[PDB]
Amino acid sequence: SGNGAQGTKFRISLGLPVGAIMNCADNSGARNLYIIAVKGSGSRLNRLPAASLGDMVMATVKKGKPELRKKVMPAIVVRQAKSWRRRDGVFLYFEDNAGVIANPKGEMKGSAITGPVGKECADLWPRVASNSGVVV
Amino acid sequence: MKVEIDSFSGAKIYPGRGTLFVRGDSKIFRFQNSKSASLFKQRKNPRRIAWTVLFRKHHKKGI
Amino acid sequence: SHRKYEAPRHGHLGFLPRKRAASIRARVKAFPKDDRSKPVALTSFLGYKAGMTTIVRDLDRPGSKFHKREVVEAVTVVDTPPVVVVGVVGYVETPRGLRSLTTVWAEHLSDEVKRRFYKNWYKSKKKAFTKYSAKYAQDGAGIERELARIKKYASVVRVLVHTQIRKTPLAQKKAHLAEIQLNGGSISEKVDWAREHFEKTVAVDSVFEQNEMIDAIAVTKGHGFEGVTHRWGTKKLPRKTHRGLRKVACIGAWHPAHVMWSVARAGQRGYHSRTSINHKIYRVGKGDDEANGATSFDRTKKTITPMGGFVHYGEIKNDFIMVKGCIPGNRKRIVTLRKSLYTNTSRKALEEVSLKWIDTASKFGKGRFQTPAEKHAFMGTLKKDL
Amino acid sequence: RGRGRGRGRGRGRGRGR
RNA sequence: GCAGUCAAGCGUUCAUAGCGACAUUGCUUUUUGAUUCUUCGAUGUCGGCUCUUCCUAUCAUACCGAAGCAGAAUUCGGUAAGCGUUGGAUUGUUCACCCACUAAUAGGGAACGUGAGCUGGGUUUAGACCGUCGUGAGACAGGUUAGUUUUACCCUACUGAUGAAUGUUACCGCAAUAGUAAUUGAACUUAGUACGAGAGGAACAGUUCAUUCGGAUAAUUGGUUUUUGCGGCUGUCUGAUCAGGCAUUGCCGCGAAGCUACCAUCCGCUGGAUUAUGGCUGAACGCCUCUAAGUCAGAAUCCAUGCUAGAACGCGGUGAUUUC
RNA sequence: CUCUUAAGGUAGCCAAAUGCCUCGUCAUCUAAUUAGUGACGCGCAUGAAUGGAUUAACGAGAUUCCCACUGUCCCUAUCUA
RNA sequence: GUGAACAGCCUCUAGUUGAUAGAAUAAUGUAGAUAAGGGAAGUCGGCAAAAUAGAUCCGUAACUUCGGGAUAAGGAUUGGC
Repeated sequence: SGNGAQGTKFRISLGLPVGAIMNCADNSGARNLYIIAVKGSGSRLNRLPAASLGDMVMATVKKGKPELRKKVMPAIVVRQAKSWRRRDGVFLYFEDNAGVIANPKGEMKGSAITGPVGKECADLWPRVASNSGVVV
Repeated sequence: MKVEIDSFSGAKIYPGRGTLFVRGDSKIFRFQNSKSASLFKQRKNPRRIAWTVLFRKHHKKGI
Repeated sequence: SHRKYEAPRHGHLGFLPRKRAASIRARVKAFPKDDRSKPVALTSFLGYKAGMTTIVRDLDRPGSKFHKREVVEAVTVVDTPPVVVVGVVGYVETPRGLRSLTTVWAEHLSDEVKRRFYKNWYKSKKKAFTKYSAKYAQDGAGIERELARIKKYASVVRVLVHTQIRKTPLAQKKAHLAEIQLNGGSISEKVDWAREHFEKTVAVDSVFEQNEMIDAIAVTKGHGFEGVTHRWGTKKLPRKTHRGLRKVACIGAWHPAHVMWSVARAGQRGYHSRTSINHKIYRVGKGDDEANGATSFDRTKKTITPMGGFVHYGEIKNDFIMVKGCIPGNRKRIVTLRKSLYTNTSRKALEEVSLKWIDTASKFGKGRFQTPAEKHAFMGTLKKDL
Repeated sequence: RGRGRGRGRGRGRGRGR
């Protein structure tokens, strides 16, 4: 998160460390995002920085249009395959890992989101919820 | 609270029990335990598993 | 030279030595400070850890996202039968510390208390406290002269209580004796309160109440000899490591030519005395009232014991205390619940907790039913019953 | 004598230079 | 490598807000030399991994003092080692340079910490190639490729565990001493308020979470299957059905119990005394001055509260104490 | 032009196992590359049976990248003999 | 007998039941294994391990000494009656 987040996020179980490849959920032209860093992560020896649902990450584009590649850009994780526990008590998990390309402030590069969007990510990023059709 | 029903078997799901699966398009599944989730993951049909509620309705069990 | 990079210390150095406890009953090292204005009351209680279940309740926490929303929390169930006062003890102040002065016992002691004093009770003549009972055969001057000494001296007064082991499903048959400090005023009234309570039982609701933050004192579940990987959480060696990889590579430098006390070494894990604090009470149940597991929102007629009873423990038939969170020690272990030593006002306390549902499914597997009538309604009829 | 007790030839062990 | 002294000058004017020439006084053994004192009837050698502790010449965090400091942001200085100081591409590397996160990515010591702890990539035997040099054998602090890493069962230290003797035995306690722990950020509100021409733009109190660390726990979730618990499948064998043997646990699906996971949950206390410093009264020195006597407030500091162990030569209370 | 000399590196090839300087310069590969590859050549000290150059197939040879796969790892846990 | 098979596996004839035992199931080992999410971020280096695997049918590139490359790469099917 960091800047542009409207509130705090309860801890979601980490499933995406550095080096994970997740799908691209918006129509920015990218096909997948290669996560290289996680914003707001800690500093422990030998521990990889891991991401969760709603976290803001810095990622590159491996497949997609040639003008979106070979450059680092912020991304927001909207789907998670690792099961996490809500405070309601349900253990839920999606079918795959997906993310959307955003600016440092929080505005999305695209305009529409394919597939569902987690409820914790929609509350933290208002503009993600505006472009998301169905939530969980 | 609210008591949900299992999508695969059909048993009651009390709060805290079981897991929840979301398919890619929009669908939300609920399972009572890992036995129902593993059978669903193997693409098994609930109408052929003899202990499910959907099995009993089709084969005129109970009544 | 420097390490290569700075890393945090593995483990806590204040919990040393990690040796086996001297007894199965953990000691109460500290008691709440006395307030002379408050009435005479107990500071702690003794119970047995039954197990754990799940509670659904409304969260009342302004400024939070789950406000006016339901959450699930894990709670512990501790069976707390009423304890019986068997004696009092007085402590005078000395420049070397606190010193016991006079112990006065009750006239009649049950066989549970006498079981504690013998290791071969089946072979003994059961002669314990036989000549001491002759002190009550007179007018009572022998006990009163030992009781009037506690009013003059002995600025600290503690009471002797024991658990009713025969009211629990345990097959241990021997009471646990312990000292509980009395917190009130007017030291003379402390020994008058203890004198009236000889051979009398005090319940658990007279000491604790709803929404009270208490401390749990018990002995950790034992695990025997353990390696350094699990005892301290050190990093595992690579697969290429000869002569084993579940070890510590460097145990010290050349100088000083000794192994330091601050390095991680293998040894005994578990069976230590621990003191966990800030535990909120969720339910103060009764053993003489049915539908302990019922709630004003559930209304179904059911008690707190799960289907088939608690695993490795049995069924609850006495008063119980439900504590949110985890408690050190496993099931069937004697525990000591103690009131907080300070007034907490962090808004995590001071809230009134009202439950909505108590989970009572079987803990012997993936239970699907709460009550035996629910199993018969869902499954209809079977071959065995009909 | 045998395959053990190695001291002499070495890749990075004793008896170097 | 680091720190002073003097102050010609810079700094719009103004030496010391901050720098500062020409000179001069020291400190350090984390560089490299100089020396050859110890070791050649052997002290196993570079780097990395792993792990503990210590130093302050303080990168961040705490509290303050100055600025050519309006706010914001920053620089300099003081008390301070309590607590932290990362994930990667390249190179055997130390060193270094970039990508990125972060409150911050400070410098070092412990036989250039650490090979009966590991690894063997570098260097440094024997094989082989190239270039240059040599008539030649061969040479190269030149390049390249391949090359056995032995032993603890002894003593001490350390981690745990028993134990004789204090009339006997049993129960309940006291606390000498030793150890000790929590840490940091964000958001809401304060408030688009103080401040400022504008542009911009805080803080105290309060609330909600999170980072790292620690102690426990298994209700739930996940993992683990010799429950060989149930079912299924292949080959072969007991004439067939049934029921089973064997295939170094035959294989597959589910799988309680137990164990376990920031991959699950819970929890992690508040008083006193002080450093820097800011004050009060008030002399010395009729005045003036936080200091000289006295006294107040004051830091992640110290000591206690609390937490862990219980001296096996520290102690107290109490029960029972044998007749062939 | 010209020194010396028996004659002065031709065809090819290269920071290649051969380049001291050097982590050479440019391009490509990566978010980031002293690695790899493609080029540049006054090459300390490349070069023609000291064989030069190019090569399909072959290799328990020496290297770089990609896909798949995985407890190598994040971060360890459990079971059997 | 299974199968392409003198492979592995089970059985008949024949031959052995001989390797010091008993009791428990701590740590660390040797040997064999399984792991959610990520998929080489580990490491000098994909070391080790995992994945692929038989048969039938389809399909098969650059390059080449025209012989190869080739099981290239990449897909589908497999029981019983």
